[PDB]
Amino acid sequence: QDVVNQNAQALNTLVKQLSSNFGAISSVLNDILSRLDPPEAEVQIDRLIT
Amino acid sequence: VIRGDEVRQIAPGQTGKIADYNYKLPDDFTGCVIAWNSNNLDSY
Repeated sequence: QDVVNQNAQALNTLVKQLSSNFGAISSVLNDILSRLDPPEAEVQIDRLIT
Repeated sequence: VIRGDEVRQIAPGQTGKIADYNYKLPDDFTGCVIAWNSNNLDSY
């Protein structure tokens, strides 16, 4: 039970990590990639990628 | 030859009619831009 639960919890937090904004303008990629100029878009994308 | 207010528009990623319609600089490294005044050249 510990193996199954702990593996599932690790995967769950991995998926949950996509919600966090990581100090960028926003989390969902398409919104920033639409509502920002390509210059600033590259910077925000770089932040999210790292 | 360009307007005096278009110097801010010749750059990687500048929003405006002049660059986005006539000459848009590629958003990459650019050797560089040189300019000066032509008050005795043309000033049509």
